[PDB]
Amino acid sequence: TYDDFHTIDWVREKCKDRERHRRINSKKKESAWEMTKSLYDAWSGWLVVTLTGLASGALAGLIDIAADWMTDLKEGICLSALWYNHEQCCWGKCPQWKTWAELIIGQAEGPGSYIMNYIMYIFWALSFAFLAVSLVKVFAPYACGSGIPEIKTILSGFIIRGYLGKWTLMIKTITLVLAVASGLSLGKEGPLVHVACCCGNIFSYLFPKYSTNEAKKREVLSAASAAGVSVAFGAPIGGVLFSLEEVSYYFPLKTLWRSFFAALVAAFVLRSINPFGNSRLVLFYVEYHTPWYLFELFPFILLGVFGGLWGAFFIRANIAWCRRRKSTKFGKYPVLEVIIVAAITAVIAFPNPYTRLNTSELIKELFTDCGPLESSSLCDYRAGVGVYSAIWQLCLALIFKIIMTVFTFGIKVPSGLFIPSMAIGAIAGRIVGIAVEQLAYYHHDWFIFKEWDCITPGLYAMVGAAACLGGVTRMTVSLVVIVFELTGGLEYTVPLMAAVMTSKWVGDAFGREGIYEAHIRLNGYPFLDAKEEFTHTTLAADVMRPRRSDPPLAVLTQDNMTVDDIENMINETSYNGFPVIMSKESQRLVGFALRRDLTIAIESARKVCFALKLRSILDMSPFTVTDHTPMEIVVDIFRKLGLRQCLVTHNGRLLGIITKKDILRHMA
Amino acid sequence: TYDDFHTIDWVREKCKDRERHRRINSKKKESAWEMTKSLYDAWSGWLVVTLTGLASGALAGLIDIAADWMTDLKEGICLSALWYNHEQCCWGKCPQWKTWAELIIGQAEGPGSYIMNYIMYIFWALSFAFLAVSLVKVFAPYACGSGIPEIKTILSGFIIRGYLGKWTLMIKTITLVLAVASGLSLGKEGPLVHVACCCGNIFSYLFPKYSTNEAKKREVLSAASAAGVSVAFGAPIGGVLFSLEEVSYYFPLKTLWRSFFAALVAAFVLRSINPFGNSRLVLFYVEYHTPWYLFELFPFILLGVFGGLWGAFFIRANIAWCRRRKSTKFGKYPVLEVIIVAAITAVIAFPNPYTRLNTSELIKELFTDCGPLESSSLCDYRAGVGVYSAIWQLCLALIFKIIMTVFTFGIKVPSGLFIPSMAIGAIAGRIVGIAVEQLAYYHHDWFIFKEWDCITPGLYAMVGAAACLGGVTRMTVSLVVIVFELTGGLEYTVPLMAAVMTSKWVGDAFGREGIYEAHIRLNGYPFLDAKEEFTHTTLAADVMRPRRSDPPLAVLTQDNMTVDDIENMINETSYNGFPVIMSKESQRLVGFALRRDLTIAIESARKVCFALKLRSILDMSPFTVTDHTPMEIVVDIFRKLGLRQCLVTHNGRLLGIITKKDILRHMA
Ligand SMILES: Nc1ncnc2c1ncn2[C@@H]1O[C@H](COP(=O)(O)OP(=O)(O)OP(=O)(O)O)[C@@H](O)[C@H]1O
Ligand SMILES: Nc1ncnc2c1ncn2[C@@H]1O[C@H](COP(=O)(O)OP(=O)(O)OP(=O)(O)O)[C@@H](O)[C@H]1O
Repeated sequence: TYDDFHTIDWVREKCKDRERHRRINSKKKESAWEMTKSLYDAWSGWLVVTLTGLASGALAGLIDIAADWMTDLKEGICLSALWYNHEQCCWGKCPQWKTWAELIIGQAEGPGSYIMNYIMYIFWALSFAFLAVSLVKVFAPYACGSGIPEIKTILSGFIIRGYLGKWTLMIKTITLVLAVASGLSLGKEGPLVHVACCCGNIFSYLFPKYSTNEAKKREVLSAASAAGVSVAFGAPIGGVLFSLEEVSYYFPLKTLWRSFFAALVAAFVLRSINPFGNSRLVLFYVEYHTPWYLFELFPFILLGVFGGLWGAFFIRANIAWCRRRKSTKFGKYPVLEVIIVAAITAVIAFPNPYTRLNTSELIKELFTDCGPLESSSLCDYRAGVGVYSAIWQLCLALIFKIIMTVFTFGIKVPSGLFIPSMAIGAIAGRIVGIAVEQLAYYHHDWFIFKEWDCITPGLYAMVGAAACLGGVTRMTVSLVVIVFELTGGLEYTVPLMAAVMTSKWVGDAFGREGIYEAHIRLNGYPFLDAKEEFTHTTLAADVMRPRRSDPPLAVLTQDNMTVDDIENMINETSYNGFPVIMSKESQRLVGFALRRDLTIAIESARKVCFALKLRSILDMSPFTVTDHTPMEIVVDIFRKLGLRQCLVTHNGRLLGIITKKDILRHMA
Repeated sequence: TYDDFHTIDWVREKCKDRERHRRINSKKKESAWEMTKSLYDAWSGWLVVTLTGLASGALAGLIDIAADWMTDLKEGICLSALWYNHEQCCWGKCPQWKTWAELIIGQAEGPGSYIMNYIMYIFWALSFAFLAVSLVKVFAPYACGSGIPEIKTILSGFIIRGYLGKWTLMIKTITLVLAVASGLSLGKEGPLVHVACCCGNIFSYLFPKYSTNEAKKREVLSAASAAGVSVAFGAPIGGVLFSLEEVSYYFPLKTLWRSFFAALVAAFVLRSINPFGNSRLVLFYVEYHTPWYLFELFPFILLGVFGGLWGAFFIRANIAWCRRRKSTKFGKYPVLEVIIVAAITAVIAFPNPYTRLNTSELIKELFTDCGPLESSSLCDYRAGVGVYSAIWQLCLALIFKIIMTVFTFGIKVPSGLFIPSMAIGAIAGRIVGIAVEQLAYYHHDWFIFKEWDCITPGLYAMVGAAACLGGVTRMTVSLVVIVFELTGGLEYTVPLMAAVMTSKWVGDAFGREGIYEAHIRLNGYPFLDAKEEFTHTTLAADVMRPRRSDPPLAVLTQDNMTVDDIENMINETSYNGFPVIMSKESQRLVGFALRRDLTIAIESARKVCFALKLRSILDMSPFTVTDHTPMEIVVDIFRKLGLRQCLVTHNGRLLGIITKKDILRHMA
């Protein structure tokens, strides 16, 4: 096994899995019942991903229901059935629903009612934020943040012991509902990836092939991330591609098939479980089957620019804020900071209706194209002063969400960035769509409008959402698939692709890192990035760190050592492994002895010749590299193979050692 | 560079690319114009993929137009404008169109007219098949087959010198139009991947960063395969995922973005260029926005079974036929075999209207749901004898396509398998859909129909197409994305996922290889597979082949050798590389000397000390592995890193060499 905060050596896990397969095949021939058991062991992967999908579907549904209920609880309660949210009672004047101004002051409208509603909205936002931050701080500090930056590192081979446990799962679910209902600039769509990975890790223990294997566990977590995205956006294929591109790290075509199955199971559960018949794939779905004209692809591209100019700004601003908190008085007061952020968000969001709306419903509104019956300020046409006032409201919502999400992403409560960035993009896209429609029917004499309503601002809102989401995240295929799986509009894919590449390029013009890589670099997690390349001209001899300043390379001789000597080496040295060599002078790589395996073997024996025997645990095949090998090659070895150590050699004479951590330290 | 039919060592190419980048950066600081040139060199990749997308769009459009024209030429000609196909003149009784019975016999209907149409259809099928096979045999033998099995090997690092040249491109385009119009059981959708790769390879030469680099060329070919799929199915994301899953081999997240851009460019070209306003994304598009009920997912799964039972049968039957041809008299007569196949297909396909229809229009018909105005035999409702007769016709078409595609895939003309397998699946799905609809409105009293027309056979045809396509190809995410990008129905995704997984599982029950892998094993191409694992328990010492029966390991000493000695080694030995060592006794790995580089350097010098100097070409960093390393590890090294040789060592004493070909020979 592995110690806390320690990396996973992928090759050793793969080898162990191979011996397990060999032993299972040996037991298989024993009896027909053993053949059935071997078949069950084979199905284990499908069963674990199936359970993960069912759990992710159930938990996403429960979180949606609870979050909607407690979000609407900020404006009032239902008298008929208290367990119904605003919409659930509207269709179930709206006499049933009663606001807090109605319950306390007794009069629905008037300055008194507005002030009472303002005060009660702020109070409930503070209460939900307080409960979320307090529960996270007390019972599970790992439940804060979206969590994707850390599952990226966990799928890279890193280990965070309690990160995907039961306590983190429970507290993240509860505190995510609370934070969503608190009115903070965040969403649960991102955090459902963490919740799905929690379910996957929890269910891995039910199976032996995945309980004791960290590589199989990583594969199950990749499938679980796919399921989490699938259930968050109703985007099975989009979730598969998100796990392909964002979170998971290796894909030997088996993780792809099992992510396919896990996303399928999650999507099927989400379809079967429709407690109130909400056909909307998620609360911010909007159907689309209208066509678009080539000229429209010009403004779409510009939306990408905004996204690239927002993402780029966000990664430059939020990452600068989170540093200050981490290195100032602010970082000493999690609860107080969440309280102040929630209070300010409530105070400055209650006035403007768009900011008052919970972000998912705001994105639903911005995506939905105007209908003749609708007369909301968003689709309020004579045009006249009303349209300009609506555009001004949308601009204010844009500015407010930008500023607040900058200050609100990293706070210590479950906080997503898919929905705030998506809403910023949708506000941008809707403003642009309204502007283009005004231009269209005011200047219809121009050839572009003369030859080809003519334009749907909902499509522009979709494209702006994709633009900002790709600018901040830097996701291309997963993001587009997620967007048209979310919205169902598989007729606007080319516009989405144009916006997403434009946003990614404009974002990369200011720095190639996304928000999930910048909250890995900022947190100093040990993540070896594939995008980054060892541009430095260096040799493996430099990076390897048995340096002249360092002590002698800790090693073990094959037969000279005694039990007491190796036990002393275990206790007095923190190293997790030792190169087992022929002799202190021969320095011939005989194998690699793991500190945990050595300790366990010695303890079991008490409760030395590597040729107390210790050949059972000896790693006869340690990966080696020439001392003159260029370092970039070693970086590629580590990245493609996912090794933990590579024992450099010099003309066959053991020269030292390199570890993933050594490369990561050097690359800083 | 590399010799014909020789593999690509990915690490050496990657390193060379690094030195090219370093030199470009050095030149960059020279002047601002050099900064502009460096920026152009960076854009080179986007420009090459853009050109590839434009070319693929243009060529796919031209091939569609020409193939439709020549296919309809089998039934007659248009008098108004001879350059119009049947449909182009129907909307442009249909007096304009005149069949060959009309032109020759002068009678539209009657036994004489029917016999004359029979004879002329057969004659034109023979003529087109003859021209296709003859042109391929004479001018470009590489234009035969779908070609995907070979681009799979080319993207793996193999080299086939003329395979993606200009002659292969031209002849494949022409002979693909001819084969499509010949009425053979095939399609052009698959071969457009080969055509797109041809365009990508052709355009790579316009850029130096991609002309002289085989790894960059492979990346451009991955993007080109994405573009080819995108333009073949109108499925840009589907093409990106097809290149992810089927053809291309490595994805350092840059090939993903450039495949994204190439698919975007191809899709945009296909959208812009609509010469006759055919909104159908391809001639066999069908819109879908209706819902499906959970019970319908039961028959869908069964369709997958059929697909898995067809794919499985096909890989068992066709691969058995192609072997016989390759090892019997049949393989000596390409032209005669194509003639006989075309004649039999025409003779047995003219009677049944569904087989008479070109497969793309047949799939369009099977996908299209019945409309009240339509009264075709496919949607001929009173029900009565007509429905049973239509089902019988569909069964006959199913049997005929199965049998013929088995005998018709491998013949020496451009032959795809996406469309024949898709049509078999669509016939199966339509038969099942009609059966289920009859069951639905005859037995409406059952609770499944009582609670929830009620069923669309077009959706069942979609699902059956996906079932058979995944059974034969064994593609999961790419196939589903292609299907709902092709049809636009991003509301039936879960049924497609379920049918595709069922088909893949049932197919794997009879053998895990698809059709593009069984035509690599059958052709004996040097393809190292990720799905396959070295289940054999063996050590690298066994696989390495400087065996006791083999001669001494050809090696070079660093300084002792003279120019004449190394030239003699070059001429008398066919090896492409030599381990350069310290001495014939020291056997210390100093580096690796490539035969081509050695020959070129010696020739240039005439027109030795590796410490005529030859340190410029010496590979100071040859990948090495311990002689006791398990062979599974070495296989993983080769597969993940894509090396060509791994110089095994024994306690630092050079022990031998292993090559990709050595591993492939052993795995046989
Ligand atoms: N057996 C060893 N002999 C000498 N130096 C070693 C040995 N093992 C590791 N080192 C050095 O110690 C540092 C890393 O030691 P260690 O193996 O404990 O890894 P780590 O970076 O703490 O990570 P992990 O927790 O994954 O093991 C690096 O400087 C490495 O060069
Ligand atoms: N320098 C060498 N000394 C001894 N045996 C060698 C040497 N190079 C290759 N071999 C052996 O010769 C066979 C392969 O030789 P070679 O290097 O020509 O490769 P190949 O399989 O023909 O492929 P490629 O065309 O890609 O080089 C294998 O048996 C390999 O063990």
